Amino acid sequence: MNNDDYPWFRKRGYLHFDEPVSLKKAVKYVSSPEKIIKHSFLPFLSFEVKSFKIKKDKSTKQLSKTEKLRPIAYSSHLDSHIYAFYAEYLTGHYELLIQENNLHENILAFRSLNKSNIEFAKRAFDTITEMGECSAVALDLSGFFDNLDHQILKHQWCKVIGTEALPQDHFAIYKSITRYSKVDKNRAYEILGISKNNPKYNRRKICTPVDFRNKIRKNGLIIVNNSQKGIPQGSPISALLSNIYMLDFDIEMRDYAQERGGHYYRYCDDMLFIVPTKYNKTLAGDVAQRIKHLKVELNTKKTEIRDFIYKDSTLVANMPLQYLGFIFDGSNILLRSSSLARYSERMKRGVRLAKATMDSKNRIRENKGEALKALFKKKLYARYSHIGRRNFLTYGYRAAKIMNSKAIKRQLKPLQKRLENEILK
DNA sequence: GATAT
RNA sequence: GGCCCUAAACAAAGGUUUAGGGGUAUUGUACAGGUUGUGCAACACUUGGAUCCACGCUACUGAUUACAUUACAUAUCUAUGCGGCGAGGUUCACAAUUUGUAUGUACUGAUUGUGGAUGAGAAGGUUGGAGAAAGACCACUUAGCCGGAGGAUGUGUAGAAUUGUCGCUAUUCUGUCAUCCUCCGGUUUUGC
Ligand SMILES: [K+]
Ligand SMILES: [Mg+2]
Repeated sequence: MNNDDYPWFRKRGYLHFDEPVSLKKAVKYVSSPEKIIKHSFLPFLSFEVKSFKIKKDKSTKQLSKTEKLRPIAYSSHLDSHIYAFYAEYLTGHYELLIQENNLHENILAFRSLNKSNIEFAKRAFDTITEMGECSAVALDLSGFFDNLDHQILKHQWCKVIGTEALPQDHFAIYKSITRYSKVDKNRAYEILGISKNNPKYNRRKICTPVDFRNKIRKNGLIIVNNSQKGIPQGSPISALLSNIYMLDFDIEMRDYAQERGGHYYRYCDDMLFIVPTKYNKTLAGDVAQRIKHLKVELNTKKTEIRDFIYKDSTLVANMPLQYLGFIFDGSNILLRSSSLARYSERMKRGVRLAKATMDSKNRIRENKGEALKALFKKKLYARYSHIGRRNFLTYGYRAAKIMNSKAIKRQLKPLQKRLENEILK
């Protein structure tokens, strides 16, 4: 068989409770609804992604940093092929309801639009440019994937497929994705005696089925979502279900913005309203009142309101608007400062590791009577300078080309000499 | 490998 | 202890409890069973040509049958750019001669062959194993940025820059020029 006829099939790289399968067995298995009705779903494996925000106070320069935790849960190989196949089925029915309601340009994330974040941010900044004096209201949903109510998700799933109730294979998948069960990966590796430093060594699955049934389940390692809300982040079906859940609210928010002569955009849980200035104080309370039917809440700490006025002939914002990795002040478009900061930390760690490897092999050349060598820097230039083809600078120059910004080019210009000075440091 | 959530 | 199957009990719910069983890597050969023709063929489906013939092709079923071979998500960009040349040796363990001896044996240096490892374009540490050695394997670990203003100093449409090195490409820069110092402002804007 050929993968090109079956776009849902992807081979995945992690270890789980079962082994990777071939295209022939996946295609024969997932196409039978009786197999889906009789399937034995394995638990998800789970861990937390760690993130830090550092924010010194600008009055007295005191340290403050906050740890942020994102719970992540990923499914087994055969389960991941079942979810990908049914997400492929649900996407075609979802896109027809997108085209019916003219929502094609409002809903941005997780759709195969052949567009990136640069084009979405460019479209938002061109709307403010055409609209003139206006306000941008930015809203964020609080705990989006963890707070989806299961009955609302079931009702939205029946409308997309167009039935009164879910069929049996769809209902089995809905049961597995809502009342899900998960096993903590570190506890499983501790109990089974698997090294956290090298797990794929002389094994192709985490354990035997006897070892699963005796050591995993009887030790209490399976934790079941018995609350009435939440779906796991890390399944192949979850992002589509997050788009399906929000559809009627997207229709209502497009109508609300269009009544007032404005525009509406949503990228996952990130929402942008571009409205005339007289509505900008009411808007967050109107959106907080109409989203209570979805049982999800706005994160009121993350609300940002910006205002654009003409100063001379140039449109000027009172503070710059951040949107999808870019900064816009009314005329100029810049990259986020945190993306350039992240590039700087990655570059410095790479150069420091290259110097450590240089020192390590120079000791060996001294021991065996060979002449010392300098720093090899093909890989450093491929990773961290413009000669590379798949790095941060190709993204930056691509963004400077698309958005027509000399300011992005002036941001990217000192990065060559900083890499050279870090090498000479 | 790079970007957005 | 979630999930699936079987059986029972209470009843009729997209049910609860008890008891027992289970978790399909890959590619083939046997073996076992269905549906059917007249013991031993035949088996699926999209599609084409005139029920029949043919192409594509998951080829009646087998995880619950044997045997054997082979080895974090979604969307987007792109797939450490490609190709020559370094390389003579060094090290470790055996084996065969000969180098100096004692009595073929017991030592000792060097030449000659076979096998492990290694230079090559940066994946770091440890008195930790294994090992004949290994640069390999196993075990345990590993304020910053952006915008603006003032200065001080240098400098100028073809040329410059970029990997151990060369070639073919490719990308970036070129007076709102570069490095460094000072001041002001921003950073709900960092997915292990
Ligand atoms: K080369
Ligand atoms: Mg926001």
